[PDB]
Amino acid sequence: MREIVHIQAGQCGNQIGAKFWEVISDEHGIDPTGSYHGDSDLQLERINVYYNEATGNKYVPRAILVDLEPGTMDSVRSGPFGQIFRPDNFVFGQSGAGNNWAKGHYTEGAELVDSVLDVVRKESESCDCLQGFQLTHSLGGGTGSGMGTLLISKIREEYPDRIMNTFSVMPSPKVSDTVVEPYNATLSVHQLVENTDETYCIDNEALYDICFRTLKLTTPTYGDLNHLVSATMSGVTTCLRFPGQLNADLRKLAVNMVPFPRLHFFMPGFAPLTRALTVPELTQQMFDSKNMMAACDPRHGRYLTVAAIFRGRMSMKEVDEQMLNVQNKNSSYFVEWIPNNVKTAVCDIPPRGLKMSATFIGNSTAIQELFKRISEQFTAMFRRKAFLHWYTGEGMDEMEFTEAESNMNDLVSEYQQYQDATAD
Amino acid sequence: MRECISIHVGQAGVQIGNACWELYCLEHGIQPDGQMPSDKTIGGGDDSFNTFFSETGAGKHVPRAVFVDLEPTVIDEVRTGTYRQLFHPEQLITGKEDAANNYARGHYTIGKEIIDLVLDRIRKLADQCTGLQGFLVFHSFGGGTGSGFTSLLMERLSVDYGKKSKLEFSIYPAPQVSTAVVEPYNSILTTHTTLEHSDCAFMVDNEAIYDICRRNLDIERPTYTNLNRLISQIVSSITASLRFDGALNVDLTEFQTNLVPYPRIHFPLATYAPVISAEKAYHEQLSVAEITNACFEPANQMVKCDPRHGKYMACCLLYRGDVVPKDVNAAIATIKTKRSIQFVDWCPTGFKVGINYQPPTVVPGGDLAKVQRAVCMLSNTTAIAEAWARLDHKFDLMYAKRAFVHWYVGEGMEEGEFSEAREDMAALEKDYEEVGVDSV
Amino acid sequence: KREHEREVIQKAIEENNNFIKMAKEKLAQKMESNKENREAHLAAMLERLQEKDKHAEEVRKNKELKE
Ligand SMILES: C=C1C[C@@H]2CC[C@@]34C[C@H]5O[C@H]6[C@@H](O3)[C@H]3O[C@H](CC[C@@H]3O[C@H]6[C@H]5O4)CC(=O)C[C@@H]3[C@@H](OC)[C@@H](C[C@H](O)CN)O[C@H]3C[C@H]3O[C@@H](CC[C@@H]1O2)C[C@@H](C)C3=C
Ligand SMILES: Nc1nc2c(ncn2[C@@H]2O[C@H](COP(=O)(O)OP(=O)(O)OP(=O)(O)O)[C@@H](O)[C@H]2O)c(=O)[nH]1
Ligand SMILES: Nc1nc2c(ncn2[C@@H]2O[C@H](COP(=O)(O)OP(=O)(O)O)[C@@H](O)[C@H]2O)c(=O)[nH]1
Ligand SMILES: [Ca+2]
Ligand SMILES: [Ca+2]
Ligand SMILES: [Mg+2]
Repeated sequence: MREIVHIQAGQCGNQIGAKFWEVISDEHGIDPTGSYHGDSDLQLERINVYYNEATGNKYVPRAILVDLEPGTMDSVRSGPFGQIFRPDNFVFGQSGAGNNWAKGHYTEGAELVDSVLDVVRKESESCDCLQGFQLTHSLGGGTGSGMGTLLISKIREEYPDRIMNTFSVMPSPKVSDTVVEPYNATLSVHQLVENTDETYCIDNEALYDICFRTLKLTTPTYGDLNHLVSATMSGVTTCLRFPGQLNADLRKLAVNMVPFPRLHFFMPGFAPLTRALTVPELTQQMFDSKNMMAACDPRHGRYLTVAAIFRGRMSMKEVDEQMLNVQNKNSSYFVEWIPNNVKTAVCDIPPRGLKMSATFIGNSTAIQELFKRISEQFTAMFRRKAFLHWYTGEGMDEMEFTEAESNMNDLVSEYQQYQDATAD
Repeated sequence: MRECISIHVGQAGVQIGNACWELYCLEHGIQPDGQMPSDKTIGGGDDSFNTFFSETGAGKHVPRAVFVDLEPTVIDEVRTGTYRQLFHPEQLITGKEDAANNYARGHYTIGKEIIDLVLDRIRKLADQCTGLQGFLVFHSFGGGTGSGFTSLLMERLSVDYGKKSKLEFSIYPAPQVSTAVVEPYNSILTTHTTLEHSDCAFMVDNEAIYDICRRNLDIERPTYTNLNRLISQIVSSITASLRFDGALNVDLTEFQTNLVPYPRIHFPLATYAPVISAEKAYHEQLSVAEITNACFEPANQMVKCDPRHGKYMACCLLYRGDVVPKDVNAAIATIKTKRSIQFVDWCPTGFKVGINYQPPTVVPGGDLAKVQRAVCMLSNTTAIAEAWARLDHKFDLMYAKRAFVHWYVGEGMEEGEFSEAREDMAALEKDYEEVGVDSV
Repeated sequence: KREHEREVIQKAIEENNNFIKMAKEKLAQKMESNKENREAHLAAMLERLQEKDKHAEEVRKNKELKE
């Protein structure tokens, strides 16, 4: 078996993290008590990837819940599938982060990190052959952003040759007005660039726009946004969770998706957004900007690599033809110096509710638009040196803020570089 | 004597091995439990099928084979499958973590942890042989294990068995069923490293096999099962001379003498006919002339290339089934005068012909029609180099930007190994150009 | 002619032994270089992470001093 260790930190981290476990548990046919009652043997084929098998035929999620306050993990324990998590894997403090990245990464977070590492170590030592780690967190808040990135560095120090994967929720003024969020995001991206192998950019700006402008629901809730997030997380992990040939593990995925180490921030997509859709319809929609979970127009850049995942009973001949048709009629948007850079997977088992669906994972240079949006908000405050006493008071100086800013600026320019590169 | 040991490396090599050994058992009347009622000599023998099968005192016939993969899931299917009783547990070797489509991991990081064990198991097979002829190695170009671990094994085998012959069956990558963007890297790397250690290599173009399944068998979206069963028929035709005996039979080593004019020029183009569905073979007897003619139809080749635009250095015809030399010679005469067959001036123009009387067999539930006769053409043509050119071009596109190279460097490799491997491929292309030029 | 016959058989033996020898040496040097390189890359990675730990110390140390 090739196990994955799941970590969720902060409010957003535990929120979308719990939804993830609720969703895939249903797909693999396990109830809130950890018991299996499925109808297909395909459900238990690779269930050890995310679940530990305890005696009594119980399946316990290989998951670690973390936060600097007890509140969030209480609602998790009380929520559905709450009792399925291992009690000792609940690690939380009392102080809190208060939307302060410095407190999460240097102060409060540092005092709790060893306790978390102990749990990670217990889980990792029980693995037949550890794959790596996946982290769910936001970049806007203080705990998930600050302590989350700290946990990545610490884990990477004890597991240097394992794959580090994150599901990062990017901040947006349309959803949260905490104001210091652009700071927490930039400081986080500074960390993610150096210490993650692959990061799914879950953009709250994109999530809101989809709920408002597409799903036509005014005053969307976090339940609505997280519904898209859980649908996305289910899709991008399908190849890891079921029998398959393509991108069946984290490292093979990273090798197909990451041509240069720093360029590992992915644009996820999903179709259809919620008669059933045809394959041509699924295909065209998934490559559409309105179906992107990151607020970036792919036609404003070029694809370095792409991973597509179709789910449900459908014609694989139709899929192959349509995927070929998309690349042919849009050749301009795919870099020519990476031949055959679009890979396709097909899983018979559909997600809940849908007859068939498609999930998009793109490494597009157009992702620079997301960082530019953050960078502009960052510089709007930092040029004034505003609100910096939150961080300087924790021991930080202006040096780190500047370096984080320029490093993210470097990342943007590096995307532009390979976007402008040609074969001749 | 004259035993042959087969080594199946990585998923492609393992699954193709499953197909071949199943086909072998049906051809020789060997049951899934390894028993063979027709074999009266118990515990051993000197029969032709003994080149590929050993025997126990309990009358079991066991494949002279080793299966190896850096992960367990593919070989586990063999361990718990229909032919599980056929193999001794130690013939099936697996690790826990695979090469992740990375030559470096297959040859170095992960490979080095299991290479000694693999060599030990191979040694046990070799010790059972009274006159070991050589090795048949099955593997993909694109996979991390197929590329990386194969190269390591071939190098180690040269050390432990000297110049004892090593033949390759190599799966050439195609976009319709590829799983990694870096397969051109892995392909150039393994071809460079292995080139000095292989005496003869049969490349199988997956795209070529894919198209043949769609066109001739009318399979909308061919699976590995479809491809492998076709590949097995071709592999079977190539080894038929070693496993059977007949008055008109010509050994594979015979064709090999003609097929390899220089050490590095050892990549024969295979072509197989007839490939036809049961629905279309019904009421449709395909004569010697017809299947022979099909061998010169480029659409029936194992590798996509145009021999009509190259030069021949050798041409071998491997027939099996109801075939007589009279009809073969008549068919060849017609083809010579109606085909684009140009030989280099430094080789003879005759066709090497071998006939095995036992007709082709098919696996139950298969796609191929059971025919009375079949033929496999092995030609040495300069056009095979086109396959190198296509890979080399994809290699150049990515390497000029150093794309994905950090994955290899991170596992201990250097860029110098990339440029060195690519240079060797350049020289190989030149070699194939020079041998084709007319003599001064 | 007897001597030439001995030289040919000896030459065949030598070139086979030399092929084995060269392949053995080339494989040994490749394995060693690859081992050094990969360990050097791990060492560099860990060292960078060590630098972060040291930096975090200077941050917390800088906090208590400012108080
Ligand atoms: C209020 C509340 C209270 C509660 C806050 C929950 C939360 C989650 C955590 O992330 C952080 C955020 O939320 C932070 O939210 C901020 C305070 C700190 C709080 O601080 C943290 C934490 O608090 C408050 C907001 O940003 C609320 C938004 C603000 O749009 C800018 C307002 C219009 C504005 O008044 C005009 N200028 O419409 C609201 C639009 C959003 O409503 C929410 C529901 C209402 C919202 O649930 C659903 C999302 C999916 C959304 C679409
Ligand atoms: N014809 C055929 N090709 C296959 C088969 N399995 C894999 N391939 C091809 O082999 C290439 C991928 O290499 P694999 O053999 O699957 O990988 P591997 O040797 O197991 O190495 P790693 O998994 O990376 O450790 C792709 O080009 C596939 O199309 C098969 O069963 N039949
Ligand atoms: N999509 C989504 N975003 C969230 C959720 N909870 C918080 N966020 C976002 O996360 C940011 C605040 O981070 P938060 O998790 O509350 O702080 P933390 O507890 O210190 O990690 C805000 O920009 C919110 O928009 C959630 O359940 N779903
Ligand atoms: Ca016998
Ligand atoms: Ca049809
Ligand atoms: Mg494999």
